[PDB]
Amino acid sequence: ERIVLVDNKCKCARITSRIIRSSEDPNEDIVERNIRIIVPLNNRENISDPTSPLRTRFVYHLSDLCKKCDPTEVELDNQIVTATQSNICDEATETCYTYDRNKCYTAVVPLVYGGETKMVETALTPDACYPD
Amino acid sequence: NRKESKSIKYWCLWEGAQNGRCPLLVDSEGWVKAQYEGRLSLLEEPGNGTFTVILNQLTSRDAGFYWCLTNGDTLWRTTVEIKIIEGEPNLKVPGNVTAVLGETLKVPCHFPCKFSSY
Amino acid sequence: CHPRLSLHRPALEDLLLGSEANLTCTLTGLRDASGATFTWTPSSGKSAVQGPPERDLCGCYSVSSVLPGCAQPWNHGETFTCTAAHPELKTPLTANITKSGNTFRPEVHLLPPPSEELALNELVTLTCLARGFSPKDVLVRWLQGSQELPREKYLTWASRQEPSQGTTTYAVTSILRVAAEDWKKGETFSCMVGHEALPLAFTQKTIDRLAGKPTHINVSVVMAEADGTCY
Amino acid sequence: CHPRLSLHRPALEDLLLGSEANLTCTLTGLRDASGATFTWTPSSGKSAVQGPPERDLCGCYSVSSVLPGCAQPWNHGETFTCTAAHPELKTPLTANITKSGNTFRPEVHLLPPPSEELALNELVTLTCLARGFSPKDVLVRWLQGSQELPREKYLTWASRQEPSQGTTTYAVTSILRVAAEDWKKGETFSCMVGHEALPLAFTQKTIDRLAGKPTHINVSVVMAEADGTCY
Ligand SMILES: *[C@@H]1O[C@H](CO)[C@@H](O[C@@H]2O[C@H](CO)[C@@H](O[C@@H]3O[C@H](CO)[C@@H](O)[C@H](O)[C@@H]3O)[C@H](O)[C@H]2NC(C)=O)[C@H](O)[C@H]1NC(C)=O
Ligand SMILES: *[C@@H]1O[C@H](CO)[C@@H](O[C@@H]2O[C@H](CO)[C@@H](O[C@@H]3O[C@H](CO)[C@@H](O)[C@H](O)[C@@H]3O)[C@H](O)[C@H]2NC(C)=O)[C@H](O)[C@H]1NC(C)=O
Ligand SMILES: *[C@@H]1O[C@H](CO)[C@@H](O[C@@H]2O[C@H](CO)[C@@H](O)[C@H](O)[C@H]2NC(C)=O)[C@H](O)[C@H]1NC(C)=O
Ligand SMILES: *[C@@H]1O[C@H](CO)[C@@H](O[C@@H]2O[C@H](CO)[C@@H](O)[C@H](O)[C@H]2NC(C)=O)[C@H](O)[C@H]1NC(C)=O
Ligand SMILES: *[C@@H]1O[C@H](CO)[C@@H](O)[C@H](O)[C@H]1NC(C)=O
Repeated sequence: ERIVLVDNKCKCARITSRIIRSSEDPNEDIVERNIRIIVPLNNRENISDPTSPLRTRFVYHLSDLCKKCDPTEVELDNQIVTATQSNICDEATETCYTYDRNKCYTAVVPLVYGGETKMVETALTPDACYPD
Repeated sequence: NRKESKSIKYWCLWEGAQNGRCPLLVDSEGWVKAQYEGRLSLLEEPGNGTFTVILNQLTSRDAGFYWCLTNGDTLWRTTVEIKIIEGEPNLKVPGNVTAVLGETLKVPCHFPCKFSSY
Repeated sequence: CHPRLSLHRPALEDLLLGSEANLTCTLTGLRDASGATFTWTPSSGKSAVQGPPERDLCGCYSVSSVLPGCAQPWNHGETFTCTAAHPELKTPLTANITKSGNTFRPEVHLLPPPSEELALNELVTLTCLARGFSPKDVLVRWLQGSQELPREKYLTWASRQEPSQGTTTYAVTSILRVAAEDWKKGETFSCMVGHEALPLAFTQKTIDRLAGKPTHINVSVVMAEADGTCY
Repeated sequence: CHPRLSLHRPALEDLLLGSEANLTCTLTGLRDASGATFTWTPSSGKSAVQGPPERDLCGCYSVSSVLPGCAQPWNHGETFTCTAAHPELKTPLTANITKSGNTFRPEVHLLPPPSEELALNELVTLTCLARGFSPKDVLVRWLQGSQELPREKYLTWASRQEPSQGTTTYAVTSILRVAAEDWKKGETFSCMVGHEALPLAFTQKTIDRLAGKPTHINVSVVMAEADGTCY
């Protein structure tokens, strides 16, 4: 409960870890791992409204949450080299289950104003879409 | 901060003897601390979130903590530590050359094959 | 008692971390290696400096000459075709070199310490394993935190070809022995493997005690009818 | 070329599995061809057999002297001095040997596969490791269930020495890739190491699935009318 491994917001999963070092048997101790999942009961399968029924199957692959797909910097001798960090980082494409408080989500709807139709744009999460 | 890009920039060195003090080494309005004549320059590239300052001709005296100031409304002060390690410079020029009174000049400057793309 | 001429590639250490890809053209088995000349098919920094005739098996002469140049054209795919103008024969022999093709890229894994070493409480072993790569050259280093460990603290084996599931691929291994106190305290260790088929020429894996196989697992599933936002 | 006489020690691969440990005192470097024959110091019940010669650089000679008398007096503690004599400089050369002491035992570890390989439904890889033994002679086999696998389905490296303080010790690895259907069935696999200092000459180690499976699993389902999460 003390060190955070992943906090992923496209699927709303969080994984922490801790060593519970006790006193009796002072040679063995345990390693605990906590996983928290929040399940949205009223979202759609694609995040655009009219598409599909509400999602009923949620699938978490812990080898995909845990991965790191970005370069990093290492100093080997007297140098700065750029390295990768994983064996599986080829192609976003991952389907998102929840929203994310810091991102707009907009849609497009046609309506009528006497003559022509229009291309009205519509906010799906109204707190995040003010133009500022 | 990007919303105060029309400011003045400073570069001070931590003295740290009595209580702590920043003597100003260089500024944006064109004033150099006279002991640093020839080996200090503050530049404005890349702009838009950052700026650079270049300190060369290093001796082992320059190992210290350095601070950066601006006259903006909000004051981020960031600390950089310069260490000194063993090695030799990648570029190569001779010792400080002379010239004749009234005749041509040429000065080389090597660079290794890591700096061929640049 | 017999001439035979070969061409050796550049190394991996000086061409990945640096770029100074010197070449070397040298045969051994001559008769009268005192005055001789060498050919290289392009030349820019033409000071291909000579050297001393280091003897070899059963004491015959050996030439010595280095060709400079760095790692932009060898990366672009050029060719070099050194051959000899010997003082000992009448019609020369040809050899050339190019960048290698049909390359696979490796797979890196780090393996945690075994269980029975953690009870004895003296020193533990890490094992770095790199697999499936077609050219036979590789680099393996080690890091503690962000500090490179010096080379005398770890043992690394050679590169050998694995059993053939169709095409010829290779393997390598390495180990490092550290203290059980600072593995239990929480220091982190890395094994960095560099091979030329990889896109950024390097790849890294990091391992510590907290990010490993657990003994306890707690799972919480919270059903949220309120909103679908994930704060 | 240059003359030299050396000798060998009997191989471990049939000293622990048979009793045909042929010694060898072979000399190399002879102006003429074979005209030499030998004499051994003990009276072990047979005399040596000599073979037909072989070729070397520019015309150098070499024959062999095999002493087949191995009813195991070697680990009993004998010394086995060799003596050759050739039409060359009239000094009949000498050679020693001893089966040494100062031994140590190896410690054998068999490692489980990494997680990325398990989640991909292909070949999974296993790792054997032995370290800490005093003479650099060892054997490594493999087993699936009880049948010994043939020696051309696994790769094993050489035996090199590891950096430490004073007391010289050595190490050796080996790998073996099996199919993920074989792993997830529940079949076991074993590494097996032969060494001279072992009391019963061998050691096994066995791995399968269920190795580091966790002991505790908690599952709590928090239904709505109760949600209270924190940032
Ligand atoms: C989930 O639903 C959304 C909403 O339809 C899908 O996104 C959009 O799908 C349309 C399909 O007609 C794509 O059409 C494009 O519209 C743009 C207008 O900006 C136009 O320039 C293009 O030429 C084309 O007509 C559009 O690419 C696509 N993406 C957007 C608007 O960003 C989405 O594909 C659905 N997801 C899944 C997994 O089905
Ligand atoms: C294995 O072979 C080596 C040589 O190949 C033998 O070691 C050598 O043994 C001789 C005599 O045992 C040593 O000679 C000594 O010379 C000194 C003079 O300083 C003299 O005072 C001694 O009494 C002795 O004669 C020699 O030092 C030694 N080491 C070498 C040559 O490096 C060894 O005996 C052989 N093993 C067995 C079991 O015989
Ligand atoms: C480089 O060499 C020159 C040569 O002297 C130094 O530049 C100035 O030289 C004049 C005449 O010799 C002196 O009066 C000045 O005092 C020198 N300048 C300074 C700052 O001392 C110069 O010092 C040398 N460069 C370095 C880094 O010492
Ligand atoms: C390099 O030298 C070799 C000599 O061994 C030349 O041999 C030819 O190599 C090509 C491959 O590029 C083959 O297709 C030919 O069949 C080889 N010839 C023979 C007779 O085996 C080769 O010509 C030289 N390289 C170049 C680029 O000319
Ligand atoms: C400055 O950086 C921001 C960051 O995205 C960018 O939006 C902006 O266009 C940049 N300004 C200039 C002048 O390049």
